[PDB]
Amino acid sequence: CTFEPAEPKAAKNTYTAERFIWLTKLNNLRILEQGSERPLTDTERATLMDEPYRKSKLTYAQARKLLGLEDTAFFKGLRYGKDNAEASTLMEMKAYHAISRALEKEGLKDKKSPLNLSPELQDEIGTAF
Amino acid sequence: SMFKRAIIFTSFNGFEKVSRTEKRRLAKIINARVSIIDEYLRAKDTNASLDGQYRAFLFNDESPAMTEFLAKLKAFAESCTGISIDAWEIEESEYVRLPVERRDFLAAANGKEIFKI
Repeated sequence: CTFEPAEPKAAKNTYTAERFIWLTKLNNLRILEQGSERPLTDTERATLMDEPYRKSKLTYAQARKLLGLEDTAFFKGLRYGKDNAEASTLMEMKAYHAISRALEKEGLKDKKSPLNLSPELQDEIGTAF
Repeated sequence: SMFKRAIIFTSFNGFEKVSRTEKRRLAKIINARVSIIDEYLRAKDTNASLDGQYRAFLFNDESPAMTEFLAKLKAFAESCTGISIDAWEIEESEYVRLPVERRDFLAAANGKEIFKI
């Protein structure tokens, strides 16, 4: 692991790993409004935190809707010259939704009902598969 | 005589395509409450008006209309598997004091959560 030599490095498709990716993006995501830069307030982060699980993908424009961001407020780390750039993904929990779609498609999960499996169990499924 | 405002934000969650019929249903639900007083937040059936929109309805506490409306909303949300409704609640005392700039968002953060579905 280079952090815990006894333990191995593992499992991108993992609640813990996907959540690491998500939190790294969210914590590093800053919005530039015409003028200067600023990072998301704690209420904004709290608002966005659970949306990658609730929706299929948290689109950048979709994030603008959630925050009532109001054009003249643009995302940094986003090529805004390209047209309809805000259809970019910004985050997709591939593993969580892969497990959820598998269960949904076979009759064990009520679609759009949160996956009740534990983070431990999700990590285990990711590592095993 | 205390005015609670129910802030409801409607999002399109992707899991399924959204039947034109469901858009008409939700538009009927939302537009039942609207009057010339709040001709803003009139609900169309197009995605642009139903997807990713905050609407703050004014209700009067000690009146059973707020609860019935929110129950109808919750029932539709439970039914529609592909539309997600978020409800909050704020007293108008605090609501009016916010800066108009993005009031509904702020009211959502500063307000009592009701149901997320």
